[PDB]
Amino acid sequence: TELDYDTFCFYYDWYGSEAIDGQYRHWAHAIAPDPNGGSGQNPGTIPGTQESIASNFYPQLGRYSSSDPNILTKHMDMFVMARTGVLALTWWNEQDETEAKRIGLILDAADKKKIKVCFHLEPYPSRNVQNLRENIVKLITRYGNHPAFYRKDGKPLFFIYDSYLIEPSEWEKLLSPGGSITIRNTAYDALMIGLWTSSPTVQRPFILNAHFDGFYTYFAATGFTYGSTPTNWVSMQKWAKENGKIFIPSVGPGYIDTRIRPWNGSVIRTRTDGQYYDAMYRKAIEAGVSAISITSFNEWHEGSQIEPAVPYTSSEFTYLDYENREPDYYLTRTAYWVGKFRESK
Ligand SMILES: OC[C@H]1CNC[C@@H](O[C@H]2O[C@H](CO)[C@@H](O)[C@H](O)[C@H]2O)[C@@H]1O
Repeated sequence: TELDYDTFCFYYDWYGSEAIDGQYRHWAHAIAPDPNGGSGQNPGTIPGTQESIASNFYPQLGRYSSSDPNILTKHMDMFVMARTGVLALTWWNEQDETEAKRIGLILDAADKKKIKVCFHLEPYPSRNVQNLRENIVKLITRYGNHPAFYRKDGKPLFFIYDSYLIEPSEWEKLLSPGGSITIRNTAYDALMIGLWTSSPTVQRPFILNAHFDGFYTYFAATGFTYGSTPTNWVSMQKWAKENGKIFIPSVGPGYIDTRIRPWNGSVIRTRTDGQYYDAMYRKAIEAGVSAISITSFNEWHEGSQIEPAVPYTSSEFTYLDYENREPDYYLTRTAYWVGKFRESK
């Protein structure tokens, strides 16, 4: 029954409904142009109707709003079922008071089930080390005293998505102890977990020169990057341990995003009734890591979700579903692997 506080599940708060938000945000979504496609593509959009949503799967909870109190209660109950102690919240620097309100709603709901919340800092517009520092300060100031705000050994933790978009010479200003705008040894110090993507020849000096406290791999699709190739995890962990870094590999139950990225079929990983998830989670446990991240709770666009899904067919699309498993199988199977992780941690 114990929640695991070193298990981080990537959570997305960007869904809307007509009733609450005035539109089906994110269930409606632009279709992405082919990066190798022509010059003047008109890929179109997915309208977020009942029949047609921007996922290859279909949520048991329907086209829900992330601000709906009833949905938040259910999501937190699902985290309890999964034994996942930390919700890693996507964060886009929206700046509007309604972002703040929603963050406040998630924190309050989480705390009722003793779930903790940390922030997943996304590549928001014009993100750089100066406004990153500004934002880290604001988040710690605004939410640091909330009982659900995550700390590891007294420290906040931030995952930094696509951290490679900012060079190490920039990162060092923020993350070196001698950095010109350093957070080290200040009230705003935190564990900063950057994204390990490619080969060790590039990633090792990146992580060292950028002064990240750790790294994660994010991608649910095996082999999409060097970092998301689980046979690499034992050597990645040995390097991390040698260099005083926290390795948080990311595990997922599958991947498919061809509703929003029709050209991206090569990245599909079928779930094969839970077999894919089992193989991946087992690999993370075997690498002897001290923490695990799960991609994802509810990234519906990318079909990596462990949130319950239902069989559904419409005139628009035949949705995938969990096959010979119940809608809540990925939640309970996550609990199973969390228990195994705890036993040998
Ligand atoms: O949370 C990290 C990462 C996970 N995958 C999606 C990334 O966002 C991008 O893709 C989604 C659709 O899956 C779009 O809605 C976003 O606008 C796009 O930036 C996200 O950064």
